[PDB]
Amino acid sequence: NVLTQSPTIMAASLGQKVTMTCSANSSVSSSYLHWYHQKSGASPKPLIHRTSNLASGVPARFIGSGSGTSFSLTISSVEAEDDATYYCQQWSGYPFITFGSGTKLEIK
Amino acid sequence: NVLTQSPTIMAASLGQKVTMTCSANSSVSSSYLHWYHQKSGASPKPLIHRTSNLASGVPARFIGSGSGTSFSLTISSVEAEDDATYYCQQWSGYPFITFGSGTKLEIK
Amino acid sequence: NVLTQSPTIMAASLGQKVTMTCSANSSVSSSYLHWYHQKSGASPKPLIHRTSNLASGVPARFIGSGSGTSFSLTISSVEAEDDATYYCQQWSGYPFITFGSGTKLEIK
Amino acid sequence: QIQLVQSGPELKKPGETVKISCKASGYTFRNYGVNWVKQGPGKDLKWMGWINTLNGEPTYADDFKRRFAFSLETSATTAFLQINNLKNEDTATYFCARTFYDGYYYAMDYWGQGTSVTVS
Amino acid sequence: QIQLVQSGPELKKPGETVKISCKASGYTFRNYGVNWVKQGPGKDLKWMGWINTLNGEPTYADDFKRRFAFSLETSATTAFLQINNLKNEDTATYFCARTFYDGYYYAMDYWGQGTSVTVS
Amino acid sequence: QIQLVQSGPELKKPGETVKISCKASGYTFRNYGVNWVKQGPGKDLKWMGWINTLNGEPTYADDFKRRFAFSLETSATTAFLQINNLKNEDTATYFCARTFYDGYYYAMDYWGQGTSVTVS
Amino acid sequence: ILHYEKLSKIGLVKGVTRKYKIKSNPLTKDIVIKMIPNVSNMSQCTGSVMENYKTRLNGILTPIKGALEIYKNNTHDCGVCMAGVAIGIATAAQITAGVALYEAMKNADNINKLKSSIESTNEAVVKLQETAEKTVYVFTALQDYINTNLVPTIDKIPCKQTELSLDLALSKYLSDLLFVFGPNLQDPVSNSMTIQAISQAFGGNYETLLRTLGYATEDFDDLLESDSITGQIIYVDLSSYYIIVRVYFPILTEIQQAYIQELLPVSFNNDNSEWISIVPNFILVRNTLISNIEIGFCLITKRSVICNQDYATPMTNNMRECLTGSTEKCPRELVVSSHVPRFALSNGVLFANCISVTCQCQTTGRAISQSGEQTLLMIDNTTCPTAVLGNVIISLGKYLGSVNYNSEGIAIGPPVFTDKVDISSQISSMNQSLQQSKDYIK
Amino acid sequence: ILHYEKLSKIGLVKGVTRKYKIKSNPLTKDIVIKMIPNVSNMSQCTGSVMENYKTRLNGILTPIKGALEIYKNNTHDCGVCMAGVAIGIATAAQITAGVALYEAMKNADNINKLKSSIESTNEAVVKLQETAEKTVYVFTALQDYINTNLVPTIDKIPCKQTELSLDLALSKYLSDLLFVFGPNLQDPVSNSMTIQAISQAFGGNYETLLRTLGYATEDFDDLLESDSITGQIIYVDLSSYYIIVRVYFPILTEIQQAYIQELLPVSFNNDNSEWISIVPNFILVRNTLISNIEIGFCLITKRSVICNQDYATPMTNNMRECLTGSTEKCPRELVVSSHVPRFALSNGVLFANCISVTCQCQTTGRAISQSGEQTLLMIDNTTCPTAVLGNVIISLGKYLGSVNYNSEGIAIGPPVFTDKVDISSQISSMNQSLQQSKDYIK
Amino acid sequence: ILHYEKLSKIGLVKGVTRKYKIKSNPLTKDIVIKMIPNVSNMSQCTGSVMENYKTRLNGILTPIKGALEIYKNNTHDCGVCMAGVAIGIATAAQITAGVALYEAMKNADNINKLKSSIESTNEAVVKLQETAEKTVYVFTALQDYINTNLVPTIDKIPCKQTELSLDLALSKYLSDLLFVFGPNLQDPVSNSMTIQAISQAFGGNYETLLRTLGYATEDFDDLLESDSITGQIIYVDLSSYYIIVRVYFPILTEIQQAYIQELLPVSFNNDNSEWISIVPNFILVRNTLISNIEIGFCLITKRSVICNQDYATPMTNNMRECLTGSTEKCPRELVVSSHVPRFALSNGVLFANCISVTCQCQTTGRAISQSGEQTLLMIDNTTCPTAVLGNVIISLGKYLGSVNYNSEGIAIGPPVFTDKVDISSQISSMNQSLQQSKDYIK
Ligand SMILES: *[C@@H]1O[C@H](CO)[C@@H](O)[C@H](O)[C@H]1NC(C)=O
Ligand SMILES: *[C@@H]1O[C@H](CO)[C@@H](O)[C@H](O)[C@H]1NC(C)=O
Repeated sequence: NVLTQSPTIMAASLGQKVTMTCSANSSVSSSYLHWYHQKSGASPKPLIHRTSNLASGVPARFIGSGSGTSFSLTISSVEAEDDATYYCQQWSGYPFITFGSGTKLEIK
Repeated sequence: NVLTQSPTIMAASLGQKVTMTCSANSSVSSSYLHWYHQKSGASPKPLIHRTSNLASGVPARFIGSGSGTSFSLTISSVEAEDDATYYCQQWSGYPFITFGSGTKLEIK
Repeated sequence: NVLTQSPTIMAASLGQKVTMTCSANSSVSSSYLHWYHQKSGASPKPLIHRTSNLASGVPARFIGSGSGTSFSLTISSVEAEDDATYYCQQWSGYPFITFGSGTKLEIK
Repeated sequence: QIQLVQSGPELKKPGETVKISCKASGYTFRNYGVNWVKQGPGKDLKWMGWINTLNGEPTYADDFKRRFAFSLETSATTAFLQINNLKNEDTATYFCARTFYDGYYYAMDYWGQGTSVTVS
Repeated sequence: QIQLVQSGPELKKPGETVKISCKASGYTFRNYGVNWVKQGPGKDLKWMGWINTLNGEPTYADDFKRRFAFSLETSATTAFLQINNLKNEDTATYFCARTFYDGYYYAMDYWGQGTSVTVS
Repeated sequence: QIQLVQSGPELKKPGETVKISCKASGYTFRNYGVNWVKQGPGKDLKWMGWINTLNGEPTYADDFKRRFAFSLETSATTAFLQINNLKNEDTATYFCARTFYDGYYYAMDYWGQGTSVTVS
Repeated sequence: ILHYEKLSKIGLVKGVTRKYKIKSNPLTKDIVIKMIPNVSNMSQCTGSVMENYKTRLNGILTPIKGALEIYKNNTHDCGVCMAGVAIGIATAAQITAGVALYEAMKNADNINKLKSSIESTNEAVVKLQETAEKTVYVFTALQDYINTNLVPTIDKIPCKQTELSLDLALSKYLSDLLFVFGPNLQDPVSNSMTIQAISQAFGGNYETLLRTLGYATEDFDDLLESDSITGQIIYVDLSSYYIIVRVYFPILTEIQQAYIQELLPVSFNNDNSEWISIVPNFILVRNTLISNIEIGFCLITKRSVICNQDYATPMTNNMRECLTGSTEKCPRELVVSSHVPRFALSNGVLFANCISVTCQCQTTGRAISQSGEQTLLMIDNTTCPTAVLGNVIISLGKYLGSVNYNSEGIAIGPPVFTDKVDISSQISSMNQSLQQSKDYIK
Repeated sequence: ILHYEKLSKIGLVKGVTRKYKIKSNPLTKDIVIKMIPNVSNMSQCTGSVMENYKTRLNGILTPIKGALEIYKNNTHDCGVCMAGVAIGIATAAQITAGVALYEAMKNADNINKLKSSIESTNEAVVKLQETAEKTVYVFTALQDYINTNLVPTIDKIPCKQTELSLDLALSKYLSDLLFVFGPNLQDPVSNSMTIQAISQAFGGNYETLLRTLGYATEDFDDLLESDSITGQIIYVDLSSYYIIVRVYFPILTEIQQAYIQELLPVSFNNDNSEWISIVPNFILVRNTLISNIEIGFCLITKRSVICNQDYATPMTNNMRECLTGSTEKCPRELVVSSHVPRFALSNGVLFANCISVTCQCQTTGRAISQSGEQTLLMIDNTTCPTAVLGNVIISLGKYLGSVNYNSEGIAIGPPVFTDKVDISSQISSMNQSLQQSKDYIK
Repeated sequence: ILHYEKLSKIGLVKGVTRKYKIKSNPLTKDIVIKMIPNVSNMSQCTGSVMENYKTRLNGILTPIKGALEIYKNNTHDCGVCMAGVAIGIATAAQITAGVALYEAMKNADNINKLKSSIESTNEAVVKLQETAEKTVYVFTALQDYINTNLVPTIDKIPCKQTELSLDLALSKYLSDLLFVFGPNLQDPVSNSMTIQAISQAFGGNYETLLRTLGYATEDFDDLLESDSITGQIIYVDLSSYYIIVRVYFPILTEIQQAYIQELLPVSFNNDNSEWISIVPNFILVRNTLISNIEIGFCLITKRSVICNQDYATPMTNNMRECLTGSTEKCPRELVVSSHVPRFALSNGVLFANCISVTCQCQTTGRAISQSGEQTLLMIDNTTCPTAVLGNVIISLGKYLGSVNYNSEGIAIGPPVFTDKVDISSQISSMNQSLQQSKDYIK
């Protein structure tokens, strides 16, 4: 099940809101989708553990939504430290694990 | 729930029968009353484990009875070795343990 | 409950079929009878574990049958290596174990 | 047979600390609890608390919640009770007993020989 | 593989004692019991008893209640047989036996090589 | 606190072998599994497999069935990864992670710092 | 105004008098039941049983939520308003249950804010603090078994067997659960379901729930055995797999000027055979009216009868006349069996049929004889102070009533048959006779 | 004296004949059940659950002792003297049960001297020696669970979970117990309670009790399934929490000159429709009398019917005339459903309704036809040795009876309806018709 | 062709319409159940419980094989030939089930060649390969308990206690089999036994059996609750103690041109009292014929009724006439209880008896009055848009029908009594009046 992310790179200004997409070759249940983020020179960390449920310690400015084969992630107000790389992931069992291609965010 | 014993000291002759008392500030169930006796220079030992049930190795000449807030202990025939100190004790759980004041027995 | 085997000694020619017997003083259930065989200078080994069920590795030319107080063992075609001693044994519990007298087989 | 042996008498000055012992033998140590009883002047009897021999969790009475502590040493099956701010008031006799329970009633079937503490 | 090894032949004069050994290997020792079988002159087979390998409690037949005893050595997985007050009738061959039971029937699936005892 | 520490960078020539370790501390080692993740050039993320910390049974993905093997050291709470018959495409960064599961969802809550392998 | 003296000669002996009471004035409490256990400490080799269990449970939980969503949409505040056109078909009980369901929305919303705390519980019984003044209890289905058996043994056997055991336990739980919450639950809106049926989601341990809730009533056993404690479902969660249940605790109130009378039947001899009288055994009298009652749905005690509903039914006029002293209007049936009662005791007075049983006076050592014109005999200490009936010695009192009881007779009614095929045959015969009479009339 | 030939043409085919037997001559044995477990080896961390359990159990145990004390006071040796005045209201069964209870006082007193031994037992089954010649068995409620699960695991789990598990087990035991010994037990004096209900105090394991008591009967299964084994409570202890129960083992005896006949119903065609005959299926004949029987309270076996009481029921004269060969008065009902039997086999002879089923002879390969004036056909090998009915091939015997069976007709009765509302409607119609006839007569 | 308008004034309000469907077209699968566990890993100190268990089980298993052997001997291939002379007495259902037993002989013979593998299994669920294309599943009774509890604990307690633990478990298992497989199983030839009853040999875990076989139907829940899944025993082994069972999976089919109509009863006032109408609540209409149905044996859902048989029964002519408009034929009964419905909602229209309930229009704030000549009132938004009944506010729609509903009256029928005792009394009174008239006729 190949997962494709449309925005390969994105630039934004402080205070602006942005949206990313995450497509799926086949139907995926809403309970099997997660999001991860990684900064330069560091290991990935969880950001969102379901279609909408936030992880521990994540600010409430991150919003995730989607259904069927189309999913999206929304940031209400960007800041200076949001310059990381985001990935959409699906996990419906031990053999079935797949990662996305990743999206990199820039600040003007 | 303090326990008060009326006779602070009592003297008896060989063969005479005697009776001691055990009062209670509040109602106590008959299953929570016990009797102990201690000789000079020795540790206390159990005598009676309920209102009437005798302990192991105790002679049958000891009789216990009572109900409500008034209880009594009766000896049918005293002997030379009965010169000890007796106490009534109430135990209805770990926090609720209370001892009496004690009664001294003398032989004429 | 002693077991008596009638043939004390028996001789046979190659290709001939033979039959041995096993009498019982009392009524024995069919699930408690077994057969053993022993060669010279060796320990006994199991041959048949019930009235009819063969043990592992035993050739199919051995046939056992019987009921009540009479049981029998049959060999369809003897060979050169069949010169052993056979025993009928009962076992209906730990205290109740009894062995037979044994039968010797010779080859002409 | 079942037997409990305590330490000998000890004399102290105010301000120091004291440590007693309650060794048990003849039975399975981990199956029973241990209680502590104080007998002050006038032959009064007071209950201080008990310690669990499985976990080691102590329990104190209302009048003994500050200057008293219980501990266990399970390798040699020994129990200890420590006290500080030793005062003439603390002059009394202490006993350690065995708890018996079977579902019907509670009992303290076996007792130690007692230890005397004097503060001056 | 499963294998049982016994001691060698032994000769003794009347009145002494004798100890036989039985070494087991190739399987879980604690999961099975051990039987003892006597083969006297005339090739007759007699059963003495069995010993439990978990507790060590032996069991004897009516004809062997007095002069026989069983023992275990769980560390080396070895079983012993001892006979006291030997006499002339004790000259026979003894055997080790492995008890198999699964809920349907009993069996003696493996045997030892046998030990010969001579009394003179 | 929960912490995972890996080994440092290593350089190797084609045809050699490599062994990477992952140290765990701050929690019960036997209660959680370990996953391995490969990050090759282009920042792509791929999953290799996981090893059970109770039995030691490994599990491999379809693309890693031949030249990879996992091993465990329970005494030091250390997991190992070994690669045989190295080649040019093996140049990447590897990661040892943790598995969290409570009945609702799966997660990789804690990650290592990564190890870099270069083949020339 | 029953005539006991005349009814006694037919074979009806009066018994104990009891009171009548019904439940009322319920109170309310809320509990939370969690239908999924926590496997965090054994998750390494749980396999895939949990996903299949979730898939099985979702299809069972969905229809209840679908049925409940009907009344949620069309009820709004306005002392509440409903859209009658959208509902279409309903009954009075359903409307009342919908009002009761709407009254609990505030409590449900207040409870729902603790979803994260609910999802993290790992004990069989947990106490949660909803507000500074109110608390909520949470119960887990199979947490105790996992905490007690599976986890300690995880390191002694291969855990494929543990997977099989967990799957078997889940399947057994589902098999036990499917009886109550399956397709049989057509109407979850009503609040007539008892707490015993609801407890099946907790393994049938309603005693733990009742003890935890802290009942403070002396009539607790009578209320429990009469099926007066009920529950209602007010919320279903399809993502966290838990439900919210409201429990009702009523109060028993006694009806004034009402009582129930019992009669003991005894066989009697009329011509040469034994007969019995077919009349109701329990009679309900309130104010001055006599009516029947189906006591099979009620609980019978020594002093009173406890019912959760009023079960009075009408009564024919002929039976009312029979009960008031008109013995010639009371039906009777023949006796063919051998196991029937033949004597009874009432207030120290003995009534017996001495034709088919021995009767001799122990004091004077003489037998007691019954003539062919008598149905029963009254024996007191006026004639026989001590009487023996087989192997029993009994002492008797004095009778209060007429002194000439044994010298006066009464009238008897017609015989009847009470079998279904006999009823059909009698109906057919009566119709044929009526048709013949009508033909002759024409 | 049934006329089978005429009944066959109506659709009633005779079946198997069985015997009639009832229980008698019971024996007696005594057992002791202990309702509290021993926690001596886990006392350090049990908590306060035991006191609450005692408080809950005392209020359940008290009413039984209160009810039993009534007969103890007023019964004494004079052949047992009783005080009728103090009892007031009683029945024959209650008096007999009171005498039986009084007969066990010596055994109860002999057993009661071992209270200290009873209170110290710590096993599920323990054998006690009351006298040098007689022994008593004691059973404990939950000793096995504590001995097996809780004690070995005490050192691997904190005691809070163990206390929770013990409380849950006690609550589950109480929940299972409350169904039988609760307020439903209004009259404990009688001895009609079966051993299966009594075993609920031991977790429902009556097999262990029966095996320990050592049953020595071949009819054991028939006695057990017929509810012929009962028990009685004779002593209640409120301080040690144990009871004494006496068990009865009866013997089955066969009634002479009695048997039960079975009939198989088959639909038949009269005008253009299917009909069935409404008659009792089981008929009891003893000596020379015919009567009904409610067989639903009895066990039906292949050879005989085992009962515990005489369930004879009277029968109307019209049914007796119908069963003896007067078929002109046997009622019938219309058939509307499609799932009804249409053929039967009796002694190798085939009775079938060939209007609504295919009938052709396999030997000849020709169909069998039924006229409009016939209700059923009798097929034997004198005409068709081998017949086929759909997908079955059957071989037939020879008929013993009239050779002209298929050439002789009979008479039929009136139709009926057997629904309750239909019964009410028919009654109303017949009453209105009778009232109009009476008005015209006036 | 029901006349709903006239039936409404009597108190009958129409409800939901449902469909009718029955099962058909079963499929077959085979399973093997093993009734003896494997104790190879704890055999040292098991004692002698196993021999006693075998002796107890053999006497239960023997009669089933003895009954099955009857059809084995006399059935052979000729399209299967039978011997009617040897069988003697049989019914149509038994003969049909005998043919199905012969068709499964080939499958049973192939399975029996794996006898050695069956008795060597040591797991709760085992999959065996009978052929290269077919597989067989084997289930063991108590293997899970031994593998999980007894074996790991064998070295922490003396096994003198494990012998009692093993003995208690076996006796508890036997106590549950006797309810199903005991003497009650008189006829094992038929195939009407449900899978739930069969699962008692596996501890009642029928969910595990169905999940393993892989059910692939959306109607799985409806089929299970309607008792449409059955099984049949085809082989019994007395030496290895296992049986072979065949399972049937049917398909639901919908009957064309058929539906079921529901009515809601509401009390009404006629003279000075409340009355109710006694008519069937469920009516079955197919094509153009009206008949009754016993819906108590069927499953009721929101959309359709699922039945395993056809339960149609006839209806009298008078009741058919009443449902078509004649309102003077339906009887009525007096109301004495206080808990009766008094209003109902249908298609947004309200029917209520405003004599015994408070009626007032919320829009205009004035009460609604009912005269003494009216039985019910129809309330819609043409006269009162919003109405209140106690504590509920309801909005109403528009009525489709006559605009003069409240100005037209009807006729009523005769009163009746429906008590069981009153039925016997009413029959006696009618006969005496009938006999008296005949005497004057003579
Ligand atoms: C009575 O018989 C007549 C025929 O004479 C029939 O029309 C009527 O329906 C029958 N009524 C009843 C209640 O059986
Ligand atoms: C028959 O009708 C009369 C009045 O016509 C009524 O008095 C009587 O009670 C009714 N009887 C039955 C059995 O319906």
